[PDB]
Amino acid sequence: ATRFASVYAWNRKRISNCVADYSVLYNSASFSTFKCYGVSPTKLNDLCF
Amino acid sequence: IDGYFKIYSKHTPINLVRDLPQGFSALEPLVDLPIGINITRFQTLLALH
Amino acid sequence: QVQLVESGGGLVQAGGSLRLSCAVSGRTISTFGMGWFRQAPGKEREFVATITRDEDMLLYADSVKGRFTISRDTAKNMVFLQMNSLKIEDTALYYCAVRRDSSWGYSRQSTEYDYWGQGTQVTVSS
Repeated sequence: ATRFASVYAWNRKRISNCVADYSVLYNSASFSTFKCYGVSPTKLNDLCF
Repeated sequence: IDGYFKIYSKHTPINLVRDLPQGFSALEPLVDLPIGINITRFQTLLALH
Repeated sequence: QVQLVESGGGLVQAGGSLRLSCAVSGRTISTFGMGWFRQAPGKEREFVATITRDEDMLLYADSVKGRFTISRDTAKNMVFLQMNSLKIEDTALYYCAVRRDSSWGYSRQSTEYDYWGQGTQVTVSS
């Protein structure tokens, strides 16, 4: 809800500080919100892109 | 290195007039910048009255 | 396209369960995904659970509530999925053949294909 817009004006960031609040559901309620194409979300933990 | 720009820092109170002091002091890591921009030269910024 | 072997498919049925399955390109290898999306005009379409290549995560409901899906076989490699209760109404064509997409993932908006294709014209809607 801060300093963001639509696709035409999205916000760009990169830092090794933390992970946004999307991972809250990645503990016991991992719904399809984590839309991954070609790879599974689990593979992210083992290795990254 | 490998596209990761790293900044280290350390502060130590002193009492000197010229030249650096003696002793040893490690520089704790400060922040890693994954900007990955080619770097060839640098300049300093100072405050002028 | 050449039709792929299957052990039961088509329109769903009320009550009970159906082990919808389709033959996979690989043999004796279970490290593959699968998608059962059916393309057809109109709003008479319902989302179908997808299985990722890793297979550790099952369906869009996660492994917390889902059940393991068998994807290994001896005579002919096949993938077995369990169907949850859904409305019997259906109008999309069913064609168990080689899948047009192989980069299976956890995405929801992703679908098997955009357009339709050759398949049986069975319909119980109109």
